[PDB]
Amino acid sequence: DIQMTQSPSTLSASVGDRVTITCRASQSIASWLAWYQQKPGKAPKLLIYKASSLESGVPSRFSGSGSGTEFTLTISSLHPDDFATYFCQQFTSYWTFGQGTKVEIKRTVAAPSVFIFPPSDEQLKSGTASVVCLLNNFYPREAKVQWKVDNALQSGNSQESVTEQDSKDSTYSLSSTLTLSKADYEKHKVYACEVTHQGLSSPVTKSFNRGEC
Amino acid sequence: QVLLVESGGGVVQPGTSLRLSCVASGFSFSTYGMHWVRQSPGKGLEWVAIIWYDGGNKFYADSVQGRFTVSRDNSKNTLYLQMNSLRAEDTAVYYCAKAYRTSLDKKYGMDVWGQGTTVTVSSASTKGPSVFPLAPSSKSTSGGTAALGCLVKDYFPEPVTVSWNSGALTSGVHTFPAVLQSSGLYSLSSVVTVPSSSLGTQTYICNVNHKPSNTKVDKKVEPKSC
Amino acid sequence: NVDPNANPNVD
Repeated sequence: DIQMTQSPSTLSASVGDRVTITCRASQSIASWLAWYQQKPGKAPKLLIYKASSLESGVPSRFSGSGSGTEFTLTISSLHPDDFATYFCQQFTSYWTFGQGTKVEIKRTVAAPSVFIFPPSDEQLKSGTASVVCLLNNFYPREAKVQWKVDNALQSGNSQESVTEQDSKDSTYSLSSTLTLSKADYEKHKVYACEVTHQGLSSPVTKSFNRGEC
Repeated sequence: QVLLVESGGGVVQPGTSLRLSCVASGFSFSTYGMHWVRQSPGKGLEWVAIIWYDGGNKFYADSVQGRFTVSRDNSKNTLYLQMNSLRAEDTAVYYCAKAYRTSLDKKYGMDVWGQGTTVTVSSASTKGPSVFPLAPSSKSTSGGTAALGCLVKDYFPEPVTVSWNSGALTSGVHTFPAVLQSSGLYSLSSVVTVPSSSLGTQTYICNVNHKPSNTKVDKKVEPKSC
Repeated sequence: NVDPNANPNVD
């Protein structure tokens, strides 16, 4: 019944930056606050216990503060190993966690390369059609992917998948999949995805005509 | 060094029972309280249960009360979580964690967690993937590099392994996280960026393996004339 | 009888 909320949900920063994360408890928890670090595929790791005490092996650049309802985690100088998600946890009344704050690498804006693949002849024979739009190596992660079938905006029939931020060049890649029945797909001509991104001065459309691929 | 090894997770149908184990080493297991914690995309980090060092006092989260029971066997250095009446909302990675060392404090958290074991609850049945090529063409190139790939569609459960040219091709490969469709089935795409000049003289085959269905498919990906 | 957040270890 003690709700922990963190802010921001995503924090973009560079190596060497000083970053701060805030955690807020819906009621007072004194100093019974723990800070955890987690990288994708790995368990959470305790960094700070009882608000301000670093655990053994944690570098001195980490520190925490707060007492009552407002808490803060601070990294004096961001290290390449520090990019991860950070959770706070109260341990006075059961154990409840915040929703996490992802510390993400902030690089210069990179426009995506947009590619489109028509459905395979094998799949079309089976009775369905999948059209795939590929946005490769972009930054930031936010991108608008709009499917248009003869310029009619598609809605509720597409799915997205985003990679983790690349450890080397810090870019994201995204794949959108539009699926229709064979009979629906055969009704229309122009299949296209419109991509809106910060690195594109105006939306970029990749398209093809059915039967001309 | 403290080591916690979860086990017992798997893919099961709703309404069933499943029992996770956590084996401890590198510290005196019989002298510490132990926790069960789970994590899912929908609910985040959720505390599940705690059990006292001697197996007496047990406390449970409201969301598992009446369905899950926690227990331990100190002679085996093992912590247990018996789950009953599993629902889809119980799907998560379940971690085991050791309570913080004794001090003068009156409140206690946790310090070390295990690696985690995955429990997937779903009424879907095992199904092999369909593997369709993502043909390179003029609409998947820009500036001398061409994108191609494979669509691994409508399979259950996770995971599938995807290699290229029997593992000989490892550069430029992007294998996207699988998405759980509203059907209960998963789908993913694996792409690779190659030189445009190579498409005429280099063969590209994606190799997909789905162990739950003993499925393995080799799909040659050929360019399209557009 | 106990606080669930109390010391769960030997004491």
